[PDB]
Amino acid sequence: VFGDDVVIVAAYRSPLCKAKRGGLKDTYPDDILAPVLKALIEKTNINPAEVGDIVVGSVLGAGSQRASECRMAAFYAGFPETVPVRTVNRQCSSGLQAVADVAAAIKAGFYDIGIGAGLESMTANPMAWEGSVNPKVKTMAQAQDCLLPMGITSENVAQKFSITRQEQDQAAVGSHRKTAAATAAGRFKDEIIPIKTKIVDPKTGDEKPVTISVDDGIRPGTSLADLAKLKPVFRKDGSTTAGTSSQVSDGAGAVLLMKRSIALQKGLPILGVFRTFAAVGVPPSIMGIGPAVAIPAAVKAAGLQIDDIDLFEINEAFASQFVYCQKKLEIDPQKINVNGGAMAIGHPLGATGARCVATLLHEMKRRGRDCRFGVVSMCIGTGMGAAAVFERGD
Amino acid sequence: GDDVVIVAAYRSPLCKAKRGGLKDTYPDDILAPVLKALIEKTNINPAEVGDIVVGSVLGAGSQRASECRMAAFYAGFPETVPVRTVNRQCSSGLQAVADVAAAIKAGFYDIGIGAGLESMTANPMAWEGSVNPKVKTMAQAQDCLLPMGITSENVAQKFSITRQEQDQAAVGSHRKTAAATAAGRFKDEIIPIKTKIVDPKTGDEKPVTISVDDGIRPGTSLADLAKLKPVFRKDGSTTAGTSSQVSDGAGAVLLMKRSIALQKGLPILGVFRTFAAVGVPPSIMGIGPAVAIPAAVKAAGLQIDDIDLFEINEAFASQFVYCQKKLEIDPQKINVNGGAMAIGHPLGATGARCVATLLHEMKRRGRDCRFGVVSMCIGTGMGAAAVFERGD
Repeated sequence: VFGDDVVIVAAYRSPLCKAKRGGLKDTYPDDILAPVLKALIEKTNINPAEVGDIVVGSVLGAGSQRASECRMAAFYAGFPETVPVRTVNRQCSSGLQAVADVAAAIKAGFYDIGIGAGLESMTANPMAWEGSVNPKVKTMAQAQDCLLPMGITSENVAQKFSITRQEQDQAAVGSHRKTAAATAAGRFKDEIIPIKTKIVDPKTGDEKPVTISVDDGIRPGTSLADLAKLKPVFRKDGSTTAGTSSQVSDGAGAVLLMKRSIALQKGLPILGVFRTFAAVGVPPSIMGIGPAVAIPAAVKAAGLQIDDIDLFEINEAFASQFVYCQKKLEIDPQKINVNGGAMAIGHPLGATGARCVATLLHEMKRRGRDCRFGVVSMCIGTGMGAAAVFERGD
Repeated sequence: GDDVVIVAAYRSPLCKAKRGGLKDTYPDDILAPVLKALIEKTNINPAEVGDIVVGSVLGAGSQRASECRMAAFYAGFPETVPVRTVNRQCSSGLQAVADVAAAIKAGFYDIGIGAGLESMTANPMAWEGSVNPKVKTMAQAQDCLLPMGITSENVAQKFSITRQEQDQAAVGSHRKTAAATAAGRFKDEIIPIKTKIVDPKTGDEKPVTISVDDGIRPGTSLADLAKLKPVFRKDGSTTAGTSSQVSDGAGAVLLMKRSIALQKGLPILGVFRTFAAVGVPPSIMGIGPAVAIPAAVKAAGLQIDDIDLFEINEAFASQFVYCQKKLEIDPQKINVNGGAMAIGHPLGATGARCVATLLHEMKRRGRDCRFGVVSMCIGTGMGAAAVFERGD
């Protein structure tokens, strides 16, 4: 416990909801994030003015608008005008990148307290390419591969590493199962911050107040034969379907970080300890192998071995990719996404990396002293991987 | 002790959006040559770079991050080198440089590139959907949505910056950028862009090499500027002539531990000391540097008088002049080769390209030019500033 260590004193998330049709479909992006930010301050009772930066991972839609929405969200959360905000984009990993950026800024002495967060409204912001494609793109295989549908990327991993259709459907079953179980056991209660918003009837245009407090994408009764009947989205002879892919979702996560010495001075319980972060490049055509490369790097940097990790949050972008990384790193599947994953809960692009920190840390805490090390990791569109090692708090 | 140093810093020429030299150049082709020049200069293996961090503001997020991955591939980086973007509005390019410095200091990696890119030709400023009615409940939130030009008028009125004072600053920026271009003071920092110009009417294509900033108008006079009308408020004093130009361009900086540069025998162009990003009132966002500069200077253990050269972005003459007066800086120390009123402000590129402009001018001025600052105001009410020390 060195005073300069970067510790987490709070980590929360919104419920994650189905894009377009889910509970947050009529909720402004700033209204998803603001309550989550505010909860960090409510939990620790720090003066919000003490926060050095609020860094928000976010992926879709126009950059300038989303950065403005983040500034407004902080104002709604009660932060004073003196506290600045920014966004970061490393695609699927943006929310975790934000946490890592705050950890780096603290270690570099830029400031002593910061917030790393993630936000996505896949309801509000489509994922389409704007304008024409540079003709030069096709002249470089790796550049062209960046334009591949993520789904095709899934199929590629499936074939190259022999991931059976059944293995894939299995993991989706295991996800829906574990997510429903966790929800019933109240394992998401501590990490979730309810969103007080509105639901609008499209036929009339009428608004009515609603409080979203639970993830709405889970399908408890999903059967291996329900999934068997699904047709491949990206190929005729493929093995990737809507049921073996993450769901499109809306949501937000946020993490409060500070020097250990500060948490001590303020007498704040430590939820977790940031240890290491890695972001590496891999081939765009099989971007799914991201964690297989990033996890070893972060673990190695943490002076650890893979077996030393007790809990993993490995994003479920595709079952194909999810299973491969498990097999490849030879990790006990009982240690991965113990409370379910994006196939069941959803993948609001920018929020995922931040919300997974909250999911990881709170679960590590519930498992007590013997759950000492955890990892958040994900594959990343255009061919990258990220991983962060976290240690138990107290 | 093992400082973060800069071993190379370059930029593209900056060109007028829509009508200028880069109008038919894709964003990845503006950035790629600048990234590549960092490697050509130092001859490092590109695989040694731990991250490429690109400030960029206006593109669709995911698309621009993909465009940056492609630019890096064009520039010869292998697939193992990762890329990402960052957005703090007008400060994004400098923020990217600070993120690399932070990452290196934190032990995340030993070498990285902080860059900035904007094609204001390709990417209009635009708001998607309706405005959260909640803004009507909180003046600061609503103020975030104010046109930047209105925040300019707010600064000019509150701090009594005269129309003449603003116009003169514009005249100076055109003369100083023209002089610097003619004297060869931009030659070291600029990487020419080999691209093409397309005739909108015929579709005829002509190959061109862009090598100079094309927004400059050396003959700009007070008389010319006094005839311009205010664009945001009929009785105001902010005009197109005293606002930054809308532009296309890129900047990129190669950073590493001092020990790694020494190991490689690479000459050090500059040393990163400190970075500050602070919040200010959104309605007068232009005051950003007046707050950020003292914070960065303080953090560096210096006083404002210790700083020899400043690159303070010319978002608007109003706030540019105000910041100079407020901080009590000799105007001869600020933007000595001119600034954005004359060569433009491609949003995300500015903070990165100003690092190149600053460091190359510090080098030229010799040993006595020891400390420099890059700083800018930031839309939605922020300021950022970094302190650099001269290299060798």
